[PDB]
Amino acid sequence: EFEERIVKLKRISKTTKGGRNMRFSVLVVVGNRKGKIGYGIAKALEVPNAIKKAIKAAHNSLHTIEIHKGSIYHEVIGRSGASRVLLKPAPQGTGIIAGGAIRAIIELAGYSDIYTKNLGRNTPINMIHATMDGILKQLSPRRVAILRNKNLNEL
Amino acid sequence: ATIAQLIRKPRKKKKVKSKSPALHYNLNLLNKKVTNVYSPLKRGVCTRVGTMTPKKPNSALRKYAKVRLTNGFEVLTYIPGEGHNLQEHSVTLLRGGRVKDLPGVRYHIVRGTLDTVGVEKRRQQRSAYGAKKPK
Amino acid sequence: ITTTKPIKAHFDPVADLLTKINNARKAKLMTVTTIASKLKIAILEILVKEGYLANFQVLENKSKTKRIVTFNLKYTQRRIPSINGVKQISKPGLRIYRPFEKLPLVLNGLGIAIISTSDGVMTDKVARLKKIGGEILAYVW
Amino acid sequence: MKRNQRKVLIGIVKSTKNAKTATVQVESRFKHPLYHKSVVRHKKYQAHNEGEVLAKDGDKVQIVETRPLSATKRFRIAKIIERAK
RNA sequence: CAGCUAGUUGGUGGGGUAACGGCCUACCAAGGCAAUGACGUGUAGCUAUGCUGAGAAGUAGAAUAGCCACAAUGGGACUG
RNA sequence: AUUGGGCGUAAAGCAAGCGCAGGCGGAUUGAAAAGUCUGGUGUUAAAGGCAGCUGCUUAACAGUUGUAUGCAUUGGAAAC
RNA sequence: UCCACACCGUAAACGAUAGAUACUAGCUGUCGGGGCGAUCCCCUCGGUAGUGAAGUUAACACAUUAAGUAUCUCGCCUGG
RNA sequence: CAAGGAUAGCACCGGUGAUUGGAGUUAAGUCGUAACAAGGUACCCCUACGAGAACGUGGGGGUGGAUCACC
Ligand SMILES: [Mg+2]
Ligand SMILES: [Mg+2]
Ligand SMILES: [Mg+2]
Ligand SMILES: [Mg+2]
Ligand SMILES: [Mg+2]
Ligand SMILES: [Mg+2]
Ligand SMILES: [Mg+2]
Ligand SMILES: [Mg+2]
Ligand SMILES: [Mg+2]
Ligand SMILES: [Mg+2]
Ligand SMILES: [Mg+2]
Ligand SMILES: [Mg+2]
Ligand SMILES: [Mg+2]
Ligand SMILES: [Mg+2]
Ligand SMILES: [Mg+2]
Ligand SMILES: [Mg+2]
Ligand SMILES: [Mg+2]
Ligand SMILES: [Mg+2]
Ligand SMILES: [Mg+2]
Ligand SMILES: [Mg+2]
Ligand SMILES: [Mg+2]
Ligand SMILES: [Mg+2]
Ligand SMILES: [Mg+2]
Ligand SMILES: [Mg+2]
Ligand SMILES: [Mg+2]
Ligand SMILES: [Mg+2]
Ligand SMILES: [Mg+2]
Repeated sequence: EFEERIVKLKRISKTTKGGRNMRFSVLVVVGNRKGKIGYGIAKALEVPNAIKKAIKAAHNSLHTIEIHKGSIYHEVIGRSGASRVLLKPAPQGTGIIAGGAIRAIIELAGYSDIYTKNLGRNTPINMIHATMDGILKQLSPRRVAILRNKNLNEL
Repeated sequence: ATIAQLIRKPRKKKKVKSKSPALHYNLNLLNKKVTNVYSPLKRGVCTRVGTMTPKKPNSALRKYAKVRLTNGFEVLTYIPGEGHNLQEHSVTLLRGGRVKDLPGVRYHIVRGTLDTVGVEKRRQQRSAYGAKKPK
Repeated sequence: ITTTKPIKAHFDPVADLLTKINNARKAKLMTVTTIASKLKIAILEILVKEGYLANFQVLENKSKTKRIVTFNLKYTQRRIPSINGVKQISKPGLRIYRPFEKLPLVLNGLGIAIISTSDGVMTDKVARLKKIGGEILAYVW
Repeated sequence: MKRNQRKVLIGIVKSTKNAKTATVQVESRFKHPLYHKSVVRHKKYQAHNEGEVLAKDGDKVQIVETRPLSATKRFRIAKIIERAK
């Protein structure tokens, strides 16, 4: 049940020897709401083929996401170009405090309660890149225990 | 910049200017001083009525009026309606606004509140134009 | 132990060590050396205790007039370090003082915060246990 | 007995060019309201050299408040440490 | 807005004030503040608080409550 | 943009230097304790804010209990 | 336009990149001191260039002479 | 002792003013074509002189310049 949702449908174009070639570009986010989510941007002369190619790319590039108590473990800032997205853990009940591309990414990934803020640009592809970078840079509290020879997150 | 630099010369915030300055000047008329007291809408008296041409794209004849308020400021105000009873000398009641076509105009005339008659022959959005309910 | 190259250090003792550690981490370098000060010695002792470094070793000249500390980072088998980032708080000029009530928690407890309250440098958790705070040197996670 | 204690200020004499006076200067390190950094300030208080204290120029002097002896004079000199200049 | 201040700064005797005090008086001195912002100009009752903001804080000082000042304008004084 | 921004090509490195005051500043020892941390005490009027409860047919509202912040003094800590 | 003596004090006065300090792959030239002793070539310490990974950047590009990791101080910017 | 009155010269601020200078905004005005390509004389910066006007020329400075070219 890999649900998908459309984030942006731009109308890009080039110029030829007389006239303009117009193609639709779609930014699709595919997620199973259990820990797998990817993104795919595709261009085609028509919306259906563009959506098909974007879904194919999103399913080709899937990333693994780990959740702690339905939320993100520690506060992080994802950077990608001029877009910086701040994610912050939330207690169970606040729900998704995200809006737009971040909200799409978080819901399709499976997180329940996240605090988010877009501190930079508002271009959906770069916001998605920053969000994915922030979630991917995350550290589990068992990898750090293995690294520092602590006792499975014990004090 | 630097903590010492900001300690010496702190951050100065950019100023904020109003969009309808002429509505916030009050003349005492006894001591003859003008004070800055904010007022939503103000009464004025027209001096010259006529038409202007919209800036680049639009093409029309839009009804303006050179109205002098209860203070000593004379402003160009757009009459918002189809047909008017302005006779180059009347009392109107201006409110804030900004028509994009005419440069220099930054006020509107409330219709059907004072000497200026309301806009009849209107059943849609009439409460903005001052029209009695058909009933 | 014998050396060949001259050894220099910055005037700021916390950020000198932080710059050395961060550059070594980014460049995959393992062993680095610097001039030894007692603040740096104590801070390296607590880093070794918390398990962010393999070893730190102080040395003195033959005339007992100069001391230098050399330490190695703890890399795993696939050569990726245990340190992920360093950020200094109490920089020169603007010194950061926080009471116990506002003692920070770095990365929801994953990292550590170096606090030099009254008994030398001290980790955030032990500072919370002792219910007393002070100068906050750097964030290491 | 129990007597309420006056406030004290320690400073360094900056100048003395009148009759029975010594314009002393006191420094403080008040924090900045916003950037939270200590700032060195300077204020020139005045006192009187009534006697037995002299306290010529350059003398590090302790100062205790008192009932106003005159306009702009509300302080008197006390123990002097590091006698120099 | 770069100099301002001649009761302005300090000392002696006396007077006056509920009280200390150039508050006033006679004499003797030239000092006092100021680039860490005097002085000048403009504006404003101050505060607890109201509204807003995740926070740091922004903004107004409704009602009410604490304090100050005024009673057409400008001075003086009796009773207490 | 202290928390929380920048200055090659988008607004922004003075044409360059000698530099007083200011800001910052190598290593070790001792003292004091001005900053820093912490304990006791006094105070920060009432109303307002937040939490709990009672009464108005429930609410708005009223009442009631708890609830911080800063300053001063005194007693300790000595890492910066 | 040139010379002497007095001013003016501006330039695309540009590396369009303030100064100081510590750290971070390498390769190819060239200039100066020092070590060996025909040149040539080798090593060390510095100056000035090209190429180039990590790293940074909106991109061009910078890349141990940084526009990289950081600190200190000064100057400057806040739509046309 | 002293509010106020009269006289007098300085200090700061405000309104207005014949006439005059420039500026912005303006669907379809006149004169040229200065700039963007080597924009047809490469451009730009400081400066001096001159001309209806964009601008022209002298002095110095830059590449934020086209072609050129090397096995
Ligand atoms: Mg053709
Ligand atoms: Mg005296
Ligand atoms: Mg006296
Ligand atoms: Mg905000
Ligand atoms: Mg009130
Ligand atoms: Mg009122
Ligand atoms: Mg009256
Ligand atoms: Mg009486
Ligand atoms: Mg910016
Ligand atoms: Mg520029
Ligand atoms: Mg320069
Ligand atoms: Mg310049
Ligand atoms: Mg120098
Ligand atoms: Mg100096
Ligand atoms: Mg030191
Ligand atoms: Mg209270
Ligand atoms: Mg109540
Ligand atoms: Mg210039
Ligand atoms: Mg040059
Ligand atoms: Mg290069
Ligand atoms: Mg402007
Ligand atoms: Mg041309
Ligand atoms: Mg030309
Ligand atoms: Mg002619
Ligand atoms: Mg000519
Ligand atoms: Mg020329
Ligand atoms: Mg000729």
